[PDB]
Amino acid sequence: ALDLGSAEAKAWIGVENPHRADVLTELRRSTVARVCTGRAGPRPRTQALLRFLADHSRSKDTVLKEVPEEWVKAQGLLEVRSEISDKNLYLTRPDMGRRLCAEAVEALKAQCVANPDVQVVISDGLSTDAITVNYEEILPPLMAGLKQAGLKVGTPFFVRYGRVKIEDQIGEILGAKVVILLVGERPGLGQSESLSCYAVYSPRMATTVEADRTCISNIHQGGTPPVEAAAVIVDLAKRMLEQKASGINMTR
Amino acid sequence: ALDLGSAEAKAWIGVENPHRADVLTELRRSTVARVCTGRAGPRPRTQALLRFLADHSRSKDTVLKEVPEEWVKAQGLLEVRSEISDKNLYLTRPDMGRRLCAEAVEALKAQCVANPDVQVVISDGLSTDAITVNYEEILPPLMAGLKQAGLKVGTPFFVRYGRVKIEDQIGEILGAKVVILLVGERPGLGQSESLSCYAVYSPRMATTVEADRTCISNIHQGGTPPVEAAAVIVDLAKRMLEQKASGINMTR
Amino acid sequence: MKLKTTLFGNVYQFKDVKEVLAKANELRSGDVLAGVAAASSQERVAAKQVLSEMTVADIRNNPVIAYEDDCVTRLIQDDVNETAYNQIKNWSISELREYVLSDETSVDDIAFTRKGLTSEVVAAVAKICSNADLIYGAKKMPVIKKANTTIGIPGTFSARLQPNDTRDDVQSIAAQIYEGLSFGVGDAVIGVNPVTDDVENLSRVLDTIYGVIDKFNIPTQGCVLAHVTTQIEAIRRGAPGGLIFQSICGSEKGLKEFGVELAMLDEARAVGAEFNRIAGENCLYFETGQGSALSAGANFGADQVTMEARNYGLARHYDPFIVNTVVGFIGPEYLYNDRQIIRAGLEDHFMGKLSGISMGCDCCYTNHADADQNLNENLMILLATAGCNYIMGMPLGDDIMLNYQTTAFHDTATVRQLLNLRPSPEFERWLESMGIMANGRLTKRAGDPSLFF
Amino acid sequence: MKLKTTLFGNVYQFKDVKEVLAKANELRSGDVLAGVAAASSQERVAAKQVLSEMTVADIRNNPVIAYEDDCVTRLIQDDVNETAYNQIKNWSISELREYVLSDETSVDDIAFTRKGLTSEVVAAVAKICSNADLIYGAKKMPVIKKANTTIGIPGTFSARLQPNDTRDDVQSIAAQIYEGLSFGVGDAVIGVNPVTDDVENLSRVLDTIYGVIDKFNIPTQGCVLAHVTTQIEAIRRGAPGGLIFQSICGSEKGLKEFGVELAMLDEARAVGAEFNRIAGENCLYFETGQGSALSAGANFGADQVTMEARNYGLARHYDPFIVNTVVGFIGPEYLYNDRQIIRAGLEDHFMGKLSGISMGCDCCYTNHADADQNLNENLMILLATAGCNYIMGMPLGDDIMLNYQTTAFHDTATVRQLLNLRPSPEFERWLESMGIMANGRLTKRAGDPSLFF
Ligand code: B12
Ligand code: B12
Repeated sequence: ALDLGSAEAKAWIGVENPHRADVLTELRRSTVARVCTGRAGPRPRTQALLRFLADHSRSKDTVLKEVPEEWVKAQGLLEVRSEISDKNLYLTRPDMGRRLCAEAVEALKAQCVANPDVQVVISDGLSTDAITVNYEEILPPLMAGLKQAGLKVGTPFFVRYGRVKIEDQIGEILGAKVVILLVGERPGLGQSESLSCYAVYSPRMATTVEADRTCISNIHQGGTPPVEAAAVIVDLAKRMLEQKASGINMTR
Repeated sequence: ALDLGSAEAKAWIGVENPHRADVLTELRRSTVARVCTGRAGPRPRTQALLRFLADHSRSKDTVLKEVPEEWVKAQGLLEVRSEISDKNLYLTRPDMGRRLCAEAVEALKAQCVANPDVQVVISDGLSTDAITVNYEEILPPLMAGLKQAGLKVGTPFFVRYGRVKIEDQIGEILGAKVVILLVGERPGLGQSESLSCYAVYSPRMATTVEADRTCISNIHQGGTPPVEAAAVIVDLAKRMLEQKASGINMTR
Repeated sequence: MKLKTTLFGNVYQFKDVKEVLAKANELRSGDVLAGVAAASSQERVAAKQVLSEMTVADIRNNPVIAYEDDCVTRLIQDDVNETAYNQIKNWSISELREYVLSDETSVDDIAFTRKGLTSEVVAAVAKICSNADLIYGAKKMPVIKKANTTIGIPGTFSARLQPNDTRDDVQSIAAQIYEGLSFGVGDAVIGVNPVTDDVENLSRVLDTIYGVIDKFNIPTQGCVLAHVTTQIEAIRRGAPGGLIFQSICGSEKGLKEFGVELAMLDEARAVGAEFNRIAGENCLYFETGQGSALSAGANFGADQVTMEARNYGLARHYDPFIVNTVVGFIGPEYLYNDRQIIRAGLEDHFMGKLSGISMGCDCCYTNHADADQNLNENLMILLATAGCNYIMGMPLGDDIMLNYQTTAFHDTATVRQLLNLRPSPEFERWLESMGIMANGRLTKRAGDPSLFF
Repeated sequence: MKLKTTLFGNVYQFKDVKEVLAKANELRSGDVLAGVAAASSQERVAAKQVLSEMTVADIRNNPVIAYEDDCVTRLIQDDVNETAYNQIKNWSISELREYVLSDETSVDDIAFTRKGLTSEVVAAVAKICSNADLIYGAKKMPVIKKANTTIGIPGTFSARLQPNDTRDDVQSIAAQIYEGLSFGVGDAVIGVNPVTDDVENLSRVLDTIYGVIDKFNIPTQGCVLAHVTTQIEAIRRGAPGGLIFQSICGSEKGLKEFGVELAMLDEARAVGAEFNRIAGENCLYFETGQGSALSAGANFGADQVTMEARNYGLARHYDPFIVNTVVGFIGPEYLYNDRQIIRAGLEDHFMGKLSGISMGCDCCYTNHADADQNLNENLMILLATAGCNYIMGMPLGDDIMLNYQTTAFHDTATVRQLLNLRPSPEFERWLESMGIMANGRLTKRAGDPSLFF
């Protein structure tokens, strides 16, 4: 008997007559990728196909699912929308996710601090798990590190249904010199808590291209740990204000 | 300078360097199958593909076309209904389309005649165009034919969203000795006006199989003409009542 | 056996083998309509794992309609080689999948092993196979039969000439025949569905087909696809017998719906041996398809994939020259879309080949289903790579009379020249002598029915 | 020219060539999102007919972004052989389609003819092709290039090894490489997408790839798929150069979004010539895909198929070793489901082969699109019959880091053994010497990375 979501199922070696079986364990240890599962002819083995299919059913569910509106409230965040109403419309209309709705603009002017040096924005994006799991490890050392021997920090807020070009509008309205977006990148098959940072110096909707952004991706416990990633993003924000550039316009 | 729906596009011969081009014309004339269009390598010629795709666009529209209910009123027909509400539900539930809804049973027991020798039912089924184009040519000489030199004729009515196994419930409710159903089959590519007749001697929902039915199919102007096909069905209904049998149970 | 498993901490319990067989299916429209489909993707995978852990003996000893109550079940059970079965009875379906797919398993290995299968076990293997599993699995299980042509040899690819007409008009039938032959279609059979089911119409349509066959000395066979009783009568009364056809279903109730008894098919074999113009030892032709048992009320709570496998166990008893599924012939109620019609096509062909029948496919759709001609061309090519024995051929694939779209004459010539496949060797030789084919390829003069005049 | 046809008695009027090109497309979610799609099937077919009546001149003289405004348009227009163009300029697109598909049109015929084409004309042919048209047409248009392997010879099939990791951990990269080679993947390239665009990190990844290459004397290429500027920097400072990669887009504004100037790609050619460990004359690697220009706001009212053709016209100028589209890499906003992803994959490959580049495909999908692994397996086999130059390989197709699903290592071995295709002849030689392959087939001891130890 086997749970396909178990650690034993993940550790399985399916190569049937190994050349060197002690090497096979060390190779399976080194990797999260589905190495060492063997074959039937040129086809996947049955257990490997079954665990693939199980992980896909679970990965499909991480797409649809949404953060509680009260989780954001109990985190002490402003919640604000894009132009998108719901999760079904989010997936088909990227253009609407790159724009704040009319009430979101007015809330940002009402309730957020004007002309910050560094603005931190959190969005669910395409993975709710990415921002739900990682938050308490990334965000408090991010807000401390920008303050502690640093400068004028913005008040952090949540955008529901955000895609990354929305941070150009956020930088324009708030007058922000640096805009940091932490956002859920699209879910992988066995893993859905991967976070990315997108950061841009002094953005403008008319002129800013994607290459002007710096990306820090794969933030999670299987990637770069969210604790030590916060120190990377603080260092990046410091450098961005120093040389007055982001992305491909940065040195070294 | 070509309409793809035109007679010229229908008659087009596309064979490049023909052995005998006068034979090709007669072969094209002999059939409404899409012969003699030639090839490019092993693939269809462009115009033959275009005329295919044009006809398919027209064909898809015919499947979800419906009668006006006021057309059904103007034919002098009772409209009665299956369990299905919409055309989208008809296409996905066969099982609801072969038994009547709860107000349809009470309509048939109040308004239609009891224990006929012959009982004629019309349904749109899968093609509305099949019973709209053909009706004036089918129904008058059929309903005259069963009375004029015959015996006891039933009162004809319309079933919306009907599939052919609904005529077993119609035969049990009305006590009918022969139950004829004229119904739209699947629309083809080039043509959507093909009518079928399905007919049982003395049907019963528990007992009767599909082989107990006689089928006569492809009733339109390009098959068997609806006037002379009406003479075929009356002769078939006479032969049903004589030997007390239909379908595979019939002689010769 | 286990009828339960744990997936992601959740216990998934199933009532019987029949429910496990049903719910392990890839999603299709007819399984939902039968009320037998999985409720979620997780339960589908759980059903797949329970099925894979179930043994060959588990599924053999639980057929979906009982032995006492069903002549098709009896026929399938009684045809089992018990020595082949006893070798494999304690294999899991997982192990049987991996056995079929293995490059160390030869055609002769499967030749004996498949004799210990029943149809339900054949279905169970297909349910835990991916699309590429179904294609590669079928490809390494060739089935070869012989009428006046040999079909199913690896490296070959055949086609039914289907010259149907609204009136059974013999000029329109002949026109479509001359067209098909000019593309190299007709090595499987020249096969007409008639509009009228009577002897003198059957004989006249058979005279038209064999008029062309005899004039040009074509190595092939003719068929008129009426009810088997009418064919037998026509051939007895002296019409040319080629192949003898019957549509079949995977239960006794389904056969009774079709108006067929098993003794009719026994009579068909005996009438073939007395009368028919066939050089080889195979002369029967069956058509099948997912949904037919469901339509008849004759699936008995089983899914349409298991029911369709039982068609192949039935067909195998009679050792036919050809069988094809008719994959999207009925409509969207049973298979809704491109991906459902592809998946069913690959399932049906794999299951046929595993049952040891000469399996082809009518790659087709209807106009009230969510599909187009690009689907037909997708599916025909995938199935050709799986070593599908034959497809249909009609002028651009438009059936003017059965009101659906199948594959073009063009499409067989396309597949052959794309994949370097040949016709039936007897028929290829005829095509080369007519100047229609050289080295597997259509000549300049090909594609032109005027060549015969 | 005519912007106008009558279909079933109704006039269908279009504004410009751009609108005709857009609406002639098969339905996809990207064209609807762009606002450029046909309103119905009737208007789609009307757009197809209007397009097919237009000449090569009509569409060449109307590029979707103007000559003076766009450096990619200038590159495409200035690369035209005008003598080849003047031969074919008065051909209709109908006639050009039938010319491509013709068995009397040889590889040498298309070799001159394609030099008279622009990308918009290449797109125009693809729009009036069926799925089987796209597959057959692409197959009779082989494109052969050479690095340390030769790719694109008919009868062969190559694969990129894609050994990606969340941390660029050199043991996890190596483990995936040893897995991939044991299935015979990597004759196209061993190509890592890195987490950090960084010279120290790039060199360490490249040292790991070429550690395995130099140890076992493998005839293949290494690549690290960072931005082209950081690749060039790392190779200049003395990291092993194999293939040099850039993602490209079909407009100047699209290139600006990616941070790419044309002179970077010139520099990549010159750096490759000075530094790279490549025996043959091709050393560049591009990736493309439908939706990218639309995402960048850089499609300028044009559909994503026409934009993707312009990628290939850009790519052709630099005569790269390999190009692949990344067909379902982005998600459902541009291509929603199985049917759309298949159609786009067949379109992109046909257009690449027609433009005369070494065209492969990442047969792939995302977890927020309506798609599964059976689609990857459907598409990889269809494209392999089309003579697709290469696909990707990952362990069961699971990217742990780019968060999508491509084809397995299994899948390349399946395709090869299904269709009797070989690797690159140099890489096949190496596989045979390693005991991994005999006669095209994986040996018993293949599929096992412990063989290398
Ligand atoms: C999907 C994807 C793309 C898509 C873009 C998606 C779209 N247009 O809708 C395409 C195929 C276009 C693409 C292209 C490139 N990408 Co990319 N991409 C990804 C991927 C897999 C998903 C990112 C995601 O989920 N975003 C979250 C969603 C919610 O945001 P979104 O608004 O819907 O999408 C935006 C961003 O994804 C952004 N984006 C995508 N890639 C990149 C790369 C950089 C450097 C930047 C600044 C932005 C950016 O473009 C979209 C704007 O509409 C990640 C890998 C990962 N695990 O995250 C890599 C990844 C972010 N990309 C990468 C790279 C290098 C590239 C290229 C520069 C490749 C090259 N060498 O030329 C190009 C150019 C990007 C550009 N300047 O526009 C690297 C970034 C490395 C880094 N630390 O800076 C990553 C991390 C993958 C890797 N190789 O490690 N990519
Ligand atoms: C789809 C179809 C089937 C499907 C039925 C499933 C279904 N849901 O319809 C399948 C694949 C099972 C099938 C099988 C056969 N069919 Co059929 N079928 C068709 C088709 C293409 C559609 C008819 C239609 O659209 N009906 C209208 C819709 C609205 O009704 P429905 O409730 O959805 O469908 C019912 C009827 O179609 C009925 N039915 C289907 N076929 C037949 C055949 C006969 C003789 C009878 C009495 C009833 C019948 O079964 C369904 C009840 O659930 C027609 C071709 C045409 N020209 O129309 C042939 C057609 C009706 N069938 C034909 C034949 C001969 C057969 C077979 C007997 C083949 C054989 N020779 O063994 C078998 C057995 C059928 C049986 N006796 O039960 C002939 C009938 C000839 C005649 N006048 O007697 C036709 C006309 C085609 C032809 N060859 O010319 N078929």
